[PDB]
Amino acid sequence: SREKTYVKRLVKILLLGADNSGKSTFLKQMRIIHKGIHEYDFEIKNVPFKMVDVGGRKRWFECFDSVTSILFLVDSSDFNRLTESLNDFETIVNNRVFSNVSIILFLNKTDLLEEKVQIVSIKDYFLEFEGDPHCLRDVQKFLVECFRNKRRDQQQKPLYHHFTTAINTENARLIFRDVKDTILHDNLKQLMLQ
Amino acid sequence: GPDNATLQMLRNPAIAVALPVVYSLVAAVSIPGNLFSLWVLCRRMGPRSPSVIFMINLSVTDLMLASVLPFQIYYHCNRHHWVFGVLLCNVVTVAFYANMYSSILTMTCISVERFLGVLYPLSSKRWRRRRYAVAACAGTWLLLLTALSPLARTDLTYPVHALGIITCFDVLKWTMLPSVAMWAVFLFTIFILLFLIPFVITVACYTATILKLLRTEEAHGREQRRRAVGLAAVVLLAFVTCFAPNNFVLLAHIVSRLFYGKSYYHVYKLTLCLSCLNNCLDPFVYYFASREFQLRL
Amino acid sequence: RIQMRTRRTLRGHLAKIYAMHWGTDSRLLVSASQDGKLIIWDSYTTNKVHAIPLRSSWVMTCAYAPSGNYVACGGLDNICSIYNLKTREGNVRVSRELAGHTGYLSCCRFLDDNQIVTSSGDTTCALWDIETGQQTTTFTGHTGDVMSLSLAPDTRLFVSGACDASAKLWDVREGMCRQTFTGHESDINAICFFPNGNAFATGSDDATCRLFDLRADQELMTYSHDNIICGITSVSFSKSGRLLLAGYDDFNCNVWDALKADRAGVLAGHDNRVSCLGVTDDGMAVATGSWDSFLKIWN
Ligand SMILES: CC(C)=CCC/C(C)=C/CC/C(C)=C/CC/C(C)=C\CSC[C@H](NC(=O)CC[C@H](N)C(=O)O)C(=O)NCC(=O)O
Repeated sequence: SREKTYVKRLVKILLLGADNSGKSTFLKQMRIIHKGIHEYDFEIKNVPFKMVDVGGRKRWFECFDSVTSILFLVDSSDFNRLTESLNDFETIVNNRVFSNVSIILFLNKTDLLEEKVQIVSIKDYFLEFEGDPHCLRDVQKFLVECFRNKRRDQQQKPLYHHFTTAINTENARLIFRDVKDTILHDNLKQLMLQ
Repeated sequence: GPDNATLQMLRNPAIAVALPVVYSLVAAVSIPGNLFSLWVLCRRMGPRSPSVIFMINLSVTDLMLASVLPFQIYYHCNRHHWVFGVLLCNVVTVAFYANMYSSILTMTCISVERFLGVLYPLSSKRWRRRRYAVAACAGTWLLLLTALSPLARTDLTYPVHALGIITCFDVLKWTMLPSVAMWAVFLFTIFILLFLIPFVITVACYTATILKLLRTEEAHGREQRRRAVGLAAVVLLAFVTCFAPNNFVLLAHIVSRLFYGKSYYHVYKLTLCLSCLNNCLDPFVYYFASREFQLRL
Repeated sequence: RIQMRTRRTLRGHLAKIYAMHWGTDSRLLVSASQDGKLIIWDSYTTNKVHAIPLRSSWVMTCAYAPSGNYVACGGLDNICSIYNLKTREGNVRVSRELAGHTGYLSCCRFLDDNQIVTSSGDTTCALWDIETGQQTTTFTGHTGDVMSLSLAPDTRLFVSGACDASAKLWDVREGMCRQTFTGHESDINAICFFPNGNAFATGSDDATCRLFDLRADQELMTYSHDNIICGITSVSFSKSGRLLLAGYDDFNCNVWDALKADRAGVLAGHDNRVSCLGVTDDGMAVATGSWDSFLKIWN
C-alpha cells in the first residue's frame, strides 16, 4: 500500500569500482555519515537513495535498468593496472541498457597521485601523448581524457568525473548533484519542453 | 433604463466588425486544433504524467470556449440583439467565462509543475504524482464554478426599449446584489482569485525556470537547454500578451463604473478578442512545438 | 482461433514483475517483482492473502510447494530462501536459507515439502533436502548459464535449458545427464514439460518456440513467423497439451496450436515487456506478468 509513495521517490545508483579502489572505505564512510552483492539504503537532502554494490553476467544483468547513474571508482595512482580498470569500464559504459544512465567517475587515491607523479613517468605505460610527466594538471587531464575517450558514439547521456583522496564526506553531495542534473535533463522531456 | 454611454456602446461600429472577424478566425483554427490536439494528447499519448493531464484539461477547456463563439459572432452581427432563449443566455455567458479563466488556472498549474520539474528534479518527486494533477484540475473547476456561480442563477437578458433590442450580459441590474459595496466585494474577489494570483504565479515560475536553464554550467546538453529556454520564453510571451491587456482593462472598467460612474467597456470588449487568440496559440505553443508530440505526428 | 480477454487485473507490485507460480489448490498464486515482495493472491476475489518482504530485492524466480505449506525464491544473492505459510503464531517466516551455487539463481521448483531442485548462472543445476540444508545431488554439463528448468509431472526427471542453445534431461535420483537435444540458433530462456511427461517445449532469443520428444530423441516441431525480430521470455502449455503459450519482448504473448503449428491466438494486455506466464492445475485460467507492475488473469 503506502510503499508505492516511497518507491516513487527512490533513486537507484549502481556502484562498480574495481577491488583495489577506495570502494570499501567509501561505503563505510557513507553508512556512518548518513557474501557477494550488497544493497545500501540511505537518504540525502530528504530524497531516498538505494546504492547497489554488485559482485566484483550475460543480459540478466539487465535488471540494472532503472538505475539513474552508474558510479565507477578507479585508483588513479596504480598505473600498471589502470589499463585493466579502463577495459573494465569499457565493457560497462558501452552496454545498450546503460544508454540512458549517466556515468560518474571518481579518480581515487589523488593524494598518492600527487606523490607518484614526482617519481615515475606515466607515458612509459601508454601510447598517447602525455605532456611533461611531473605536472599534476597534465596527469589529471590525461587520465580523465583516456577514460572519457573510451566511450563509443556517446549521445543523450552525460559523463561526470571527480578527484577523490583518502575518504571524505562530500562524495554524497557530488553524486546528488550529478543525479539532480541527470533528472533535470530527463524532466525537460517529460514536461514536453526538451 | 440604461445610460447614454451604454446606448452608444451597443451601436459601436468597431465592436460590430472586430469581434465577429477575430472570433470567426479563432473558432475556425481552434476547434479542429484542440480536437486533433486531444485525439493525440489524450487517446494517442495517455495521461501517464502530470504534464499530459494538465494539457488534456487545457485543450478540453479551450475547445468548450471555442464552441460557444458562434452565439457571440451572431449576437455581434445582429446589433447587440439576443434572439435565443433566456436559459441559453445563462449557459453561453458561463461557458464563456468559466472556460476562459479555466485556461488561465490550467496554464498556472503547468507553470508550477515546470518550476518544480526543472528547479527541484529529485526533491519535488513527492509533488510529481498524477493523483495531485487530477486534484488541481478538480480544484480549478470547483473554484471557478463557485466564484462565477451568480451568472448561472439570475436572468442575464435585458429589454432595451430605446434601440428595440434584448441584450445578453451586455447590460446588468443593480438589484442583483444588495448594495454597491457588495458589487465591489464580489468582483474584486473573483478578480484576485481568477486572474491576479494566477498571473503573478505564472510569470514568476517561468522567469525563475528560464534563468535556471540559462545560468546552468554543465558542458553536456547545452544544445537542449536552449530548446527548453526557447519553448518557455514563447509560452510566457503568449500568456502575457493574451491575458494581461484584457484583465487590467477590466479592473480599470470595474473601478470606473463603481466609484466614478464612467466606462471603458468598449475597450474591454476589443481586448477580449485579443484574449481569445489564446485558443489558437495554446495548441501550437504547448503541443505542436514539442518533439515528443511531433514524433507521434 | 482463441480471443482471450482480461478476466482480472492485480494491483500491488510496484516495479517490473519477474516471476509467478500457481498453487496446486488451483486458486492461489505467488508472484514476485524487482521491488522484492512476494504477493500471494486469491484469483477468484483479488484478495492479497499474504505479502512477504524478501531478504534481497533482486528476485528472479519464486515457487509454491505442492501442499501449499511453503513458498521459495532466489536471484543475484546466489541463494534459495524458503518461507512457511502455516506457522502457529500466524506471521510468515523463513524455514531454510539454501546456499552453495557459484552463480545467480535462475530457477527453483519444489518436489514436495522436503526436497527442491534449482539452476544457476554457474552452468550447474542442484537438488536440495530442506531439513538438512545442503546439496544432495549436483548436475553438470551445460557450456554456459542455465536460464530455466522443468520437472516432469511425476518428479522422477527434470529438463533444463542454457546459453549453449541445447536442452538437456536429468534423472533426479541418478545425478547424471540422461539425454541431450539441439535445434535452436541462440540461448534457451524458457522450457516446459508437455502434460504427458514424454515431451517438452522451449523458447529462445532466436524467436522460435520448439517441441522435443524423449522417445523421438529430436525436434518434433517449430513454431515461428517471419516478423518476430525479438526473443521469448517465458513459455508453458495449457493443461490439454493442445495449446502452447509464450511471452515475447514486444509487450505481447502468443498462443500456438501444438499439433497444427498455427498462431492460434494473441494476448496484448500489457504496455511494457512480458516476463512470465503460467496456467492453473484445473486448466480454467492463465496468468501473465510484465514490466508494467500489474498481473493479468485470462480466459
Ligand atoms: C470579474 C471577472 C474576474 C469576471 C467576469 C464578470 C464581469 C466581467 C462583470 C462585468 C463588469 C461590471 C462592472 C458589471 C456590472 C456593473 C455594475 C458594477 C453594476 C450594474 S450596472 C447596471 C446597468 N448598466 C450596465 O452598463 C450594465 C453592465 C455592463 N456589463 C457594462 O458595464 O456596460 C444598467 O442597467 N443601468 C441602468 C439602471 O439599472 O438604472
